[PDB]
Amino acid sequence: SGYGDYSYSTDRTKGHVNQYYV
Amino acid sequence: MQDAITSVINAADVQGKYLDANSVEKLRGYFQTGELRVRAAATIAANAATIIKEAVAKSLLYSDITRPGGNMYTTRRYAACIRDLDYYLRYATYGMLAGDPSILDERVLNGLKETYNSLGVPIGATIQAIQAMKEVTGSLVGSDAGKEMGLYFDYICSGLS
Amino acid sequence: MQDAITSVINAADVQGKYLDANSVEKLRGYFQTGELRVRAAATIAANAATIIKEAVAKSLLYSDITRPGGNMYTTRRYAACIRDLDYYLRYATYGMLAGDPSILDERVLNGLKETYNSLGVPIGATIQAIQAMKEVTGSLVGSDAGKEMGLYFDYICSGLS
Amino acid sequence: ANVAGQEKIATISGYTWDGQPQTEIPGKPFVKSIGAMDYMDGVEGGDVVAAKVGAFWKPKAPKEVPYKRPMGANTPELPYNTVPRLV
Amino acid sequence: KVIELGTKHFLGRAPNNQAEIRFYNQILASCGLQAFIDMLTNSQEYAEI
Amino acid sequence: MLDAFAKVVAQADARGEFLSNTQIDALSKMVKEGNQRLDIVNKVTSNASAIVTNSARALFAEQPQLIQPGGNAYTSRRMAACLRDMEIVLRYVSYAMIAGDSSVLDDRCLNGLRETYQALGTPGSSVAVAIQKMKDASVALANDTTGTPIGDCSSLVAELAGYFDRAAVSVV
Amino acid sequence: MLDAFAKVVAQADARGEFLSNTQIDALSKMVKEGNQRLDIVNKVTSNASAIVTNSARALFAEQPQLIQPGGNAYTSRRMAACLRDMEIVLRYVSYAMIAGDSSVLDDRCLNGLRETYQALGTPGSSVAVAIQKMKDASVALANDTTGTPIGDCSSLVAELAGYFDRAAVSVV
Amino acid sequence: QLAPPGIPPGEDARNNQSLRQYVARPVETYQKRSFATPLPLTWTGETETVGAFDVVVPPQEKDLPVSGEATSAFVKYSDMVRAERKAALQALLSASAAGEGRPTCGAEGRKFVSNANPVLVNGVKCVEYWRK
Amino acid sequence: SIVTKSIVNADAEARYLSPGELDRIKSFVLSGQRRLRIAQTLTENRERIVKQGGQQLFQRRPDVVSPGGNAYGEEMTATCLRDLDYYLRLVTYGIIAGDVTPIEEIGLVGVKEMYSALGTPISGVAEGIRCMKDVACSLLSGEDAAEVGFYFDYTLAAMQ
Amino acid sequence: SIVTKSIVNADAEARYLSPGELDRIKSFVLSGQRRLRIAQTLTENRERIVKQGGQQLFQRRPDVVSPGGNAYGEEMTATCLRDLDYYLRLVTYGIIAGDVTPIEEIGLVGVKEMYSALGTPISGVAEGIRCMKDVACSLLSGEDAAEVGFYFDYTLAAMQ
Amino acid sequence: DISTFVIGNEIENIKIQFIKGQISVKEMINALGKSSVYLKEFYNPYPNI
Amino acid sequence: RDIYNEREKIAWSIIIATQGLEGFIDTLLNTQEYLSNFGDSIVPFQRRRIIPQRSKGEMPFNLKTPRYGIEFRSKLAATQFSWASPIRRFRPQEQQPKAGDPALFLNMVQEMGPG
Amino acid sequence: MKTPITEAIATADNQGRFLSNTELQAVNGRYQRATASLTAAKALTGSAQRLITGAAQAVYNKFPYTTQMPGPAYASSAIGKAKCARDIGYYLRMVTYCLVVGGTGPMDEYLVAGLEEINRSFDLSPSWYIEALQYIKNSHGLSGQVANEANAYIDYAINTLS
Ligand SMILES: *CC[C@H]1/C(=C/c2[nH]c(/C=C3N=C(/C=C4\NC(=O)C(CC)=C4C)C(C)=C\3CCC(=O)O)c(CCC(=O)O)c2C)NC(=O)[C@@H]1C
Ligand SMILES: *CC[C@H]1/C(=C/c2[nH]c(/C=C3N=C(/C=C4\NC(=O)C(CC)=C4C)C(C)=C\3CCC(=O)O)c(CCC(=O)O)c2C)NC(=O)[C@@H]1C
Ligand SMILES: C=CC1=C(C)[C@@H](Cc2[nH]c(/C=C3N=C(/C=C4\NC(=O)[C@H](C)[C@H]4CC)C(C)=C\3CCC(=O)O)c(CCC(=O)O)c2C)NC1=O
Ligand SMILES: C=CC1=C(C)[C@@H](Cc2[nH]c(/C=C3N=C(/C=C4\NC(=O)[C@H](C)[C@H]4CC)C(C)=C\3CCC(=O)O)c(CCC(=O)O)c2C)NC1=O
Ligand SMILES: C=CC1=C(C)[C@@H](Cc2[nH]c(/C=C3N=C(/C=C4\NC(=O)[C@H](C)[C@H]4CC)C(C)=C\3CCC(=O)O)c(CCC(=O)O)c2C)NC1=O
Ligand SMILES: CCC1=C(C)/C(=C/C2=NC(=C\c3[nH]c(/C=C4\NC(=O)[C@H](C)[C@H]4CC)c(C)c3CCC(=O)O)/C(CCC(=O)O)=C2C)NC1=O
Ligand SMILES: CCC1=C(C)/C(=C/C2=NC(=C\c3[nH]c(/C=C4\NC(=O)[C@H](C)[C@H]4CC)c(C)c3CCC(=O)O)/C(CCC(=O)O)=C2C)NC1=O
Ligand SMILES: CCC1=C(C)/C(=C/C2=NC(=C\c3[nH]c(/C=C4\NC(=O)[C@H](C)[C@H]4CC)c(C)c3CCC(=O)O)/C(CCC(=O)O)=C2C)NC1=O
Ligand SMILES: CCC1=C(C)/C(=C/C2=NC(=C\c3[nH]c(/C=C4\NC(=O)[C@H](C)[C@H]4CC)c(C)c3CCC(=O)O)/C(CCC(=O)O)=C2C)NC1=O
Ligand SMILES: CCC1=C(C)/C(=C/C2=NC(=C\c3[nH]c(/C=C4\NC(=O)[C@H](C)[C@H]4CC)c(C)c3CCC(=O)O)/C(CCC(=O)O)=C2C)NC1=O
Repeated sequence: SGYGDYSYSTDRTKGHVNQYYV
Repeated sequence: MQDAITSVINAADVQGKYLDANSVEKLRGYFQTGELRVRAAATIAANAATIIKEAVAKSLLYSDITRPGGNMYTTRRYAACIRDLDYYLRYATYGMLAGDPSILDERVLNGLKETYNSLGVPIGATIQAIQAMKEVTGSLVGSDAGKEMGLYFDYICSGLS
Repeated sequence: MQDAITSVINAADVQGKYLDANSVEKLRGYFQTGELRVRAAATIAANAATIIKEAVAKSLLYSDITRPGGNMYTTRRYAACIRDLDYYLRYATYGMLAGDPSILDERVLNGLKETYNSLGVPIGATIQAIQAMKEVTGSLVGSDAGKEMGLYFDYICSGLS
Repeated sequence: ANVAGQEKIATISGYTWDGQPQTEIPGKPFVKSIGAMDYMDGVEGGDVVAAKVGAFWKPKAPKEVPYKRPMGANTPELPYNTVPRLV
Repeated sequence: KVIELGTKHFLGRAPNNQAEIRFYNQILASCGLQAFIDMLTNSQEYAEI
Repeated sequence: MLDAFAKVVAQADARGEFLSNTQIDALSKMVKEGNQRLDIVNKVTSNASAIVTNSARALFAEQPQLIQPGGNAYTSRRMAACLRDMEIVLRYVSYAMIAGDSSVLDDRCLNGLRETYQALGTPGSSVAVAIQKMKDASVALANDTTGTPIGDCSSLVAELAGYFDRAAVSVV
Repeated sequence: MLDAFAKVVAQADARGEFLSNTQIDALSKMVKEGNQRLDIVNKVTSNASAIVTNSARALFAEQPQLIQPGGNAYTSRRMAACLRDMEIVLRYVSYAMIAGDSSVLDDRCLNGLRETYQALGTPGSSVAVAIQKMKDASVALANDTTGTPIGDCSSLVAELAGYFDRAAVSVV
Repeated sequence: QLAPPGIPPGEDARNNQSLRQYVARPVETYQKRSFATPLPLTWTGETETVGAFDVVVPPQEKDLPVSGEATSAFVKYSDMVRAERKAALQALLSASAAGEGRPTCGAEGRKFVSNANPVLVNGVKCVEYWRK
Repeated sequence: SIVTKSIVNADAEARYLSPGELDRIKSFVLSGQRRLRIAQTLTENRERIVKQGGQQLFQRRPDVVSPGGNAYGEEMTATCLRDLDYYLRLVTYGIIAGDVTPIEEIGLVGVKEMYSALGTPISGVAEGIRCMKDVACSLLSGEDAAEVGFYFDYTLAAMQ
Repeated sequence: SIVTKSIVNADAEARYLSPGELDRIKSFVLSGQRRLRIAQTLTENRERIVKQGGQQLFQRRPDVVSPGGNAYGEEMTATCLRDLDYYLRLVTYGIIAGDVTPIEEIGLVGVKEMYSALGTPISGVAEGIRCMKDVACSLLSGEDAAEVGFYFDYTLAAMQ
Repeated sequence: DISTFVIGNEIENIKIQFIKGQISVKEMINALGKSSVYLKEFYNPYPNI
Repeated sequence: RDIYNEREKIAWSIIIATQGLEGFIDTLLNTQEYLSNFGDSIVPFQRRRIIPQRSKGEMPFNLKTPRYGIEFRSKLAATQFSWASPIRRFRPQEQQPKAGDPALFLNMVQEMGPG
Repeated sequence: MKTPITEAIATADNQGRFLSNTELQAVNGRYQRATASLTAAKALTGSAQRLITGAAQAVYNKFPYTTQMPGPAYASSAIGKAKCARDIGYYLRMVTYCLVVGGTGPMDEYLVAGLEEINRSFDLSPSWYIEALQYIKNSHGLSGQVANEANAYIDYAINTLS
């Protein structure tokens, strides 16, 4: 799949939820 | 794709009718705003890169999505998303010139949510970036052209949500 | 199901907004036509059997589908199809009263094409019978209510095709 | 274009903010300035880090040929008593 | 899937609408299998067919 | 009106940023020519009337229609205007040559000259041919030693010819 | 340049006829306000620099692109011109408010301002946003009590806002 | 009629110009000169200005009270859902049944979701025409 | 909505709307104008209603804002006022719909589960709604206040 | 990775790995130990490398930190040092992989587009990478520094 | 457009060659289809079918 | 006064180009038109701008001709968004809240006072 | 733009004459003065961030009320400090432009034309910028004619502020 590969599992990011105080 | 003129002609032709007073009403309405539309399209073509830069800076530039783990962390992903925003701006300009969002349905929104879901692209952040682009674009083109452009920006956001 | 009022309230509530001037515009629009809608619904409830009888007589009563081999030859099939037409008329009346075709999506059109295809029911003849029913219904209720009812009749025909 | 400008490689004449073409002489569009750096060498890829363009390992020939060779069968024959307007 | 198999065996039909699925999903949520069977057999639909 | 030093500063304020060292040795090298550039403008301003009169004489020995009765070069006043229109372009080419940038040339000389010559009926192609004949004599007069140290001046006479061609294409 | 009294006379000469009594008690009412109108213009001319500076500061805290390097409000002269362009419109709005008619506002302020701003490349929509921000502060400052008798002034602040909107739609 | 603007009549320079060097004259009008721009009429009684006597502040929220049909019919309507409304309120208040099963949402979340509309479940019926 | 509910209740029985249901729809569309007026008044006085209801709640239930209470701190008090604003908005929706379908489908189904999962006492929310009801009915006429409190009472009953 | 690239290049031709490719995989797995050692040394001296590279960059390119420059201010300078740390990490990845696939797939594909969209001069990033290369090669042996600069040179070439 | 999934030095010699008029459209498309870019995008992540 | 026609600008454009600015407006101020109207002793002004009974005028000359025109706009007019590295924001979403944000009620809790 | 080049051209064009030896000597003075001014531009470029931060700190130390008084004109908040550093960077950029250009051409065009209008409306004391420029003059660390040329463009700005 390659090196820079997106996973929901490894996404610690508030991009799917918009918590704009973080 | 069909613009306002094509849509009026189609509505009249699908009934075997000649263009009556209501068709003339709509056609005059489009012809009166065409020059403002051309002005806005020229101004938007002039400042596309700065519009995208400012929208990205105000919407998602320093959030956590650009951080390791975000969907747009690496350079590939950053470039891909700015290319996506360029697509959205160009197609909104096409729709504003045509006065009809059918090009957005045929060339943009068809199978876009499914592609983003398979890739894992966050839809809410995309809609917010498009909303920020709507602000800058209306800002740059003035009130009337900004409302015209915001119509198709909101059309894209509704088709994406 | 959601009517016009429910749809406006939902559009306002899904944004955390209070009902502003555009919502008031739509709400007034529905409230002005409500009385005509009630009149039309009463008149249609009065003459449902005669409407179905006349539509069947003008659309498929003497064609080859009622002869041996045709769909609806036997008495079972004739009764089943007139029951189907009664369903269509009643749900179109519901949609006209509500001012919103969502009930047609939830209670009628969901999985209807697939059922008809598994049974072998001809879709074109059904759409033509619904079109004939639209004629009689608009005839009986007058021009404005007939256009209102024809909106949902055409909605059913488009969902079936 | 902004890259080519920012790295001082060359200036690309674009548009004004309202969409009209830039120009230094108002006759035709996209007419750019000149002078004092269109004729300087060793700055072809300026500000670009270790830009190896051409034969970087030596200075270049002295560039002198200040004489006119008669053109035989290749002098551009123009019309007499008139000027070639345009072409 | 247990909900569809329940209605098929005990009522002879598939689930009706989305509201029916929320009613049974919460019974399996808290009470479990035997309470789901009791709601089906003690239903008014069961009693009349 | 800018000189070549002004141009990099006017592009530096726009990005709001200091001149980096590569622009600085681009400017010191340019300065390090310096004396050659003024030797060039000294040679053109020493012989300006000769350049103008010989170019006009070659123009009318070539195109006799301008001095024909009815021509645009007819009448004591129209010849006097044609004589020093060329001297105006020679003056502004020398200004642009000493500035290192064609900013004074575009702004006060070539700005609106085309519709000026159109509104009078002056044939702009003959003006361009006169500009080219002044150019040839100026680059011929520029590269002689005449008691200067021997060296190469090629990048400067190329710029001097470029100013003349910029003037010639803008008139017509 | 007309005032509101000269309006009805200029329409009376045109028909060549005397002012009837209904125009006269339309005018004696307009006299009978009188003091309120000058209280309004007194409040705007007492605080003119505050109105202009706060509106410009809100404009650039809102639109930072005008003071960005390359912007329309960059440097010391373009900001100085932008500062008191707004003060010109404030002055002419106060003139039209004391006149009761927007005749001085159209004659010598809004006449040809649009192609003036077009010929310079000035964005007219931002000028209109600046006009709207001056309008909001002026109607906020107008209906306030500062040792003045209590009453209603609503028909006057509506006219004052109408002058501002007339200035705002004509620029852009 | 008249010569082009600016040209002194009778002394044009293109008089006997050759065709091989003739220059077409660009057209020039008086559109851009200040004297030619149209003024307001104002002698026919048309001042194009705006001022007092054209200001209007119409109220849209409480424009003035609303019709008697809406009022009488609201009182009517309210005299129609009253019995059923109080019956529904009465059904809610004393319907204090207990729970069953492990709570899924805090301490609540038992066998039934609270306040679920029963007409959605029981209002959709499986019907067999020519029933079994 | 009354029209929607009449249509579904007639749809289950496979019949057109009887003249009683049509009568009631008619009476509803005739009263829609005062319904919109009442929704106006309640809608645009939201700040005072939420503020004064929050006061009466915090004076009647000092424990929720006492040190450690669920709404203890600036942020928690703001969130509780946010909830009260939510319910006022839902009450306006219900007033214009002519029936508690909007209030009940949004904010009442599963409210006990949510507030139990959040750790919030539901009785405090009921107290806040009652306080807002008194404050809002203070600004209406007699018949208008009677019809408007009709929905606050349903929201309180569902929130026991 | 060398193994991955050999496998794909053999896969396109529909053949097993020839003895040359297997020879090279063998030589790679045999050198993996000194590869890990070199990655160790570069990895755990990251602070000095980034700091001294940032200095040499800011002395060679004072415009980027001059008033208004792209990296002007505390935050922008911190972000630029962050970018240099990113590229040092990628170089360590490439050293352990035995090939520039990690560096090129992460941080090189589309780097010009990104830095043009951000308004950053790519030549400044190239200068920073060169300065970091000198600083990092100063801490290695002769052959180790030669092999380590092998990747800095590729990163510079891709970033022209 | 290629610029989001390439470095920039992958099909440069193919572009310069076509711009000079040295190869036809068909040769440029053939050379394009057998570049490393095409191999990375439409061969590596998919099965032969 | 206004220019008569565009040929007059062609006529007077030449005194600048030969005799400088100093000889151009030397010749301009010694005309009979200047001394007839203003003499030496009167600040000049726009002569007969308004027609008396009319309201509207003829576009006063500062508005009629600004510093530069279309010829120079293409060269020294400004622009929007000129890659100009602004002073940044760092939190654009926190500035104004959204609809369901409880941040709108932080200016209300002080109002509710236990006392 | 006031350069030694453009003023020589403006003096030749005012007579409408060709470039005499007067103009050529005026240009030659620029050329053998430029070698120290380009060094001054390099050196002020290199020390820029450090000088801006030091000048802002010197203004805050001399006038401590600017960090304490509330209001938009003062650097009591963070955006005020950012705009103060932006203004000091503007002044340093104009000084470097005048150094490389060879006269007070850039800063006459960009800084002092309509300067006190801003200080009067936005209520900014010119003595703050004087105190910043005195720090920059005292702390650039130059020597010889490089120092004589940088200081001479600094106190021109100081003289216009006073
Ligand atoms: C080699 C001569 C060519 C030629 C010249 C010519 N010009 C004119 C007339 C005018 N030329 C100008 C030009 C300028 N005015 C300026 O201020 C500047 C500085 C940038 C320039 C270049 C103007 C204003 C005129 C009209 C005024 C006048 O000269 O009386 C004329 C004829 C004069 C007339 O038209 O009556 C000639 C002959 N024309 C040629 O045929 C040669 C190619
Ligand atoms: C808030 C500031 C807005 C803005 C202003 C702006 N204006 C200019 C330039 C000019 N403005 C005028 C306007 C007038 N002249 C008049 O006599 C009158 C009275 C009716 C008005 C309204 C003129 C003649 C000019 C050109 C002369 C000059 O100012 O030097 C400028 C820039 C200056 C220039 O273009 O060089 C600005 C910045 N522009 C904005 O961006 C704001 C929205
Ligand atoms: C009033 C203005 C003014 C000037 C222009 C100069 C004139 C001048 N030029 C040069 C110096 C020079 N002049 C030339 C120029 C030329 N050599 C040629 O063979 C070509 C014909 C011509 C090029 C166009 C060159 C090439 C040098 C320097 C020698 C070299 O660089 O090797 C020198 C010697 C000092 C030095 O080298 O710097 C002087 C005094 N002085 C002045 O006071
Ligand atoms: C130099 C110019 C000049 C003036 C304007 C007046 C100022 C002035 N205004 C009023 C008188 C007044 N001024 C106001 C105005 C207001 N009241 C409000 O509450 C609003 C804030 C504001 C409306 C904009 C009103 C409403 C009256 C008259 C009271 C009334 O009509 O009931 C009076 C008292 C005498 C009178 O009533 O006529 C005076 C002296 N005098 C002057 O010499
Ligand atoms: C060497 C070839 C050569 C030519 C043929 C002429 C071509 C020519 N003719 C005219 C000019 C003209 N040509 C005509 C021609 C005619 N008038 C009529 O009534 C008939 C249509 C026709 C004669 C039979 C007229 C009337 C003019 C004058 C036009 C005018 O003054 O408006 C002009 C404009 C300049 C001028 O006024 O002289 C030119 C270039 N010139 C040349 O150099
Ligand atoms: C792993 C590969 C990779 C890289 C390289 C990368 C870069 C990257 N650099 C950024 C910003 C930045 N980068 C710089 C860098 C510089 N300024 C200069 O003058 C110098 C030339 C240069 C430092 C050497 C600056 C100043 C910003 C902030 C720009 C701004 O916010 O205006 C940003 C936006 C904010 C952030 O850091 O999240 C990204 C995503 N992302 C990646 O995934
Ligand atoms: C013309 C209509 C149209 C659109 C819009 C479109 C989008 C599209 N976006 C893609 C990827 C992408 N799109 C994004 C976008 C984003 N990331 C974020 O965090 C933001 C919220 C968002 C930008 C606003 C990213 C990061 C990728 C790369 C996914 C990956 O590499 O795994 C891809 C995969 C193709 C590829 O890059 O190889 C397609 C096809 N295609 C179309 O035909
Ligand atoms: C195989 C089982 C079967 C039957 C029985 C059947 C009947 C049937 N009878 C019909 C009509 C008809 N049937 C009658 C019959 C009668 N009139 C009277 O008075 C008498 C009581 C009665 C004769 C004994 C008439 C008059 C019509 C025509 C009605 C009309 O068109 O108005 C029609 C419509 C036209 C047609 O014949 O296609 C059908 C389909 N179809 C079937 O598949
Ligand atoms: C035992 C394995 C199993 C699971 C997990 C399951 C899930 C399941 N989740 C449902 C709904 C749902 N699930 C969610 C969940 C979420 N919303 C969000 O935003 C979050 C990301 C997410 C919670 C983390 C919501 C909101 C609904 C309601 C959908 C609706 O009412 O339209 C439904 C519809 C039934 C009903 O509620 O009537 C089922 C059957 N069923 C199963 O048998
Ligand atoms: C062309 C060169 C140029 C200069 C010289 C310039 C000055 C300048 N400084 C300003 C504001 C300011 N300047 C300062 C700076 C300071 N105040 C203090 O208390 C500190 C002591 C001092 C910092 C050393 C502050 C705090 C403001 C904001 C004042 C306000 O917005 O009211 C403004 C108002 C517009 C704005 O809000 O940015 C201008 C035009 N602008 C320019 O473009």
